[PDB]
Amino acid sequence: AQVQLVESGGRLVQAGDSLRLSCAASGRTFSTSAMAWFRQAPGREREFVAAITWTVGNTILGDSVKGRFTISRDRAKNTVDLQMDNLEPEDTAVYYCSARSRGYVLSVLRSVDSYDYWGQGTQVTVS
Amino acid sequence: KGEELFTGVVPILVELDGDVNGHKFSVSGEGEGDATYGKLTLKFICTTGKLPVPWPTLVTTLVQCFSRYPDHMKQHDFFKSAMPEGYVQERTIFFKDDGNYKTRAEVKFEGDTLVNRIELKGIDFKEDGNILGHKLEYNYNSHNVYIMADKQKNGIKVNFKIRHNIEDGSVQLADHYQQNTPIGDGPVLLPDNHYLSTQSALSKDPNEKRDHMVLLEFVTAAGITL
Repeated sequence: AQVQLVESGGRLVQAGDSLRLSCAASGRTFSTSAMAWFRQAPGREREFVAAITWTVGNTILGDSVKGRFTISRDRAKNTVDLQMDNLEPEDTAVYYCSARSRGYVLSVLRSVDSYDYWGQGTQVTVS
Repeated sequence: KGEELFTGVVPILVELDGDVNGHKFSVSGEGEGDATYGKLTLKFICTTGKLPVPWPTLVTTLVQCFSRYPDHMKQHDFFKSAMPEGYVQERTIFFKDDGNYKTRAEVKFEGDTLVNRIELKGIDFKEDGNILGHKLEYNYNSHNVYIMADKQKNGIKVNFKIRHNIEDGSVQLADHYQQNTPIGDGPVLLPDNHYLSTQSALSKDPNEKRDHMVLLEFVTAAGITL
């Protein structure tokens, strides 16, 4: 509504490759308090991947990508990036970026229901 | 991303400072590249008088960011991904039964212009060999340039062998070993193994009195089915 999110970067790679995704936020970006990445594989629910707090840049990584993925953001450019290293076939999914403006305690950032705006997604395939 | 800087015709400048067996020389070049077609058009001048080596031996040293990468391969184009900040390109070139060239170049944008600045040192050449004896034909052949990723250096390793035709009908091989590394710290693209199909044609400007080379090049990436 107030914020539009456009993901980019998805493509087909092979197991072991690296791939970087990005999302550009626009509209009423002054209010952003956190952004996150989720992913939806075939037949699975949307799964939490990573979140970043907007002012300080504190990061939260999901257990299944912890140690291989890195989330970062640029406040001046209103972007958030997901660096994915050592990819695996199980990482194949549509990757969605989300944004929140309400304040929060950290525990809620893992939940798909905690975000106010969502992008259309970008397809990642790992052979 | 740097690929967007190559969607049209891009002006090029080249500068080379060389020293081969103690013979010092300088070359300047200018022209334009069009990576949409994979095409380069350049004219080079020896600004110090007579070039002390044959012009064909300098072709590889004198901008692979102008290669055409087909749509299905654009994620493997390291060269453009390093732009505008640029890359360092270093080579050792072994001329069979003769000396070697060592080169270090920086390739980067200065505004709208793609600049290639090079230092070259050659040693161990035979004073009566094909190079210092100017026995190479003034022409060039087609070659495949093999590229692989070098993850530890966040760049690429490149290898190929140039066939230089000699006036007596023989061929002089030049074994090329090449490394490219980004100058900046921004994200770059590390490729799967592939090659550049490269073609070059050398000519003269009949109105140019200085020692010079007109060069046209067509380069397209290949080797990945999809």
